[PDB]
Amino acid sequence: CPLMVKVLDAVRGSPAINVAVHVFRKEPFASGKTSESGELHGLTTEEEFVEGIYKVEIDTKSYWKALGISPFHEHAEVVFTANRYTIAALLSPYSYSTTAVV
Amino acid sequence: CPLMVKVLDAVRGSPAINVAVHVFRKAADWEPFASGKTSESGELHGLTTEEEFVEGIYKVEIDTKSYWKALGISPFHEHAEVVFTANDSGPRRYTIAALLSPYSYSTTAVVTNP
Amino acid sequence: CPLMVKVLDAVRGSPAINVAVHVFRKEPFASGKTSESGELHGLTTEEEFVEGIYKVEIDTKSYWKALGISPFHEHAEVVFTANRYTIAALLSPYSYSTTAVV
Amino acid sequence: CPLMVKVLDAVRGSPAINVAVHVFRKAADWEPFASGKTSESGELHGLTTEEEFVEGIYKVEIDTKSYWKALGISPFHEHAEVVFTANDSGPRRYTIAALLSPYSYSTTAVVTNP
Ligand SMILES: Cc1n[nH]c(C)c1-c1cccc2cccnc12
Ligand SMILES: Cc1n[nH]c(C)c1-c1cccc2cccnc12
Ligand SMILES: [Ca+2]
Ligand SMILES: [Ca+2]
Ligand SMILES: [Ca+2]
Ligand SMILES: [Ca+2]
Ligand SMILES: [Ca+2]
Ligand SMILES: [Ca+2]
Repeated sequence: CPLMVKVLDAVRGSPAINVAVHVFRKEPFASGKTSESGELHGLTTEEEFVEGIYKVEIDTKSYWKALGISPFHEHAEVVFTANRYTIAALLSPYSYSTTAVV
Repeated sequence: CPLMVKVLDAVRGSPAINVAVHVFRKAADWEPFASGKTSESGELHGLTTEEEFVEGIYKVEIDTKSYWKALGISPFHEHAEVVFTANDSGPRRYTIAALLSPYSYSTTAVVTNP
Repeated sequence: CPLMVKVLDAVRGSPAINVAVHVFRKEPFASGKTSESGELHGLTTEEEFVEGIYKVEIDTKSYWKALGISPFHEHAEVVFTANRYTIAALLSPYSYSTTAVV
Repeated sequence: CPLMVKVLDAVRGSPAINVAVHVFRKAADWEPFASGKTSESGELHGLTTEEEFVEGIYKVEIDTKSYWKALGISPFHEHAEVVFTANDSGPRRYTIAALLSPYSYSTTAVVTNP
């Protein structure tokens, strides 16, 4: 619904599957794992998702480790003010980029 | 210098000048560690020293919100926040590079064995 | 079908709508404009899209100009060997990133 | 130096060392212009001179394919290819920064008025 996360792997050129994503609000707010498409839907509802400051934390360290690759970061963490959001994240072992589509 | 940060601005085509950078450390058991502002080349040298930079989990937070607001631009992110374990197999030098846009950032690390 | 392009704007946090995308093969091969979602489907067919070397050129200069913003690049150009492809591009006035999902 | 290129490797956490960079120029009417390889810091200074770097449309191509293949990694892109108009309102200095991964790259420009 109102909040979606999508994660891609820049080394293998694939979606990042079964990655843990935790969302906090300024406080745990929503969480899940990415699908076979790298996407995570169903995180929250329009009633629950009010304006405020949110942190999306993607567990990139566990992802790389599962592949046998040593990663730099503990996570990709993404902190923004909410005022239809997709958080996109593009992962490499020593880098990440992230954007918001609103 | 064991921890350097370099920040560029994708909207202006320039270094990101005078952007605040805060570093925190999480101990084996989330403490302020060091902070500074980027120079006219967008670089921040002198945050810390070999003697102070111990093993741990470090968070580097770049104050993107203040930077964009001071330029008259609408920032999405509160800050850009790079979290990594440092020095776990021995002392290393770390450069944290960040490229900023109002609704996106990218960051990478360069790690060298002194 | 086999080739899709998606374009996002990192300054406004929106899809990049009505952007011209030209695809070449090593020679014009396919082209179109992005939709309201920043997406361009229907570029080619599975019969047409053989293994080879392709260039996706996104007309980022015309996009920024339409918004009243002076851009650095003439285009975002993306050259790869084909051997289900999404080319994703994330645009700012002086920067772009691009990835492939295969 | 009016045209500098800096390249980092997102897989290894290092500069991208000894990567070939070719520059071409399109005239008012797609000519080789200059070329070099990145240093041990991932930087390429000395591509050109004030006197040679005229107005025009320039293409900087970074040979990502050779670089990844030499490291035993599967590259998607043939090369990373930055195309821009230069010097149109007067001489400027340009830094082209690129961050490489096997299936992705990002690039930005820093533009300064000497
Ligand atoms: C976040 C990001 N960085 N560089 C690029 C390219 C992207 C990107 C662009 C377009 C669609 C996407 C979907 C998921 C993940 N990332 C993306
Ligand atoms: C972190 C990052 N994302 N996309 C690119 C391009 C860079 C980059 C590459 C090379 C040198 C740099 C120096 C400072 C900041 N960023 C960079
Ligand atoms: Ca909940
Ligand atoms: Ca200063
Ligand atoms: Ca240790
Ligand atoms: Ca065709
Ligand atoms: Ca050298
Ligand atoms: Ca002119």
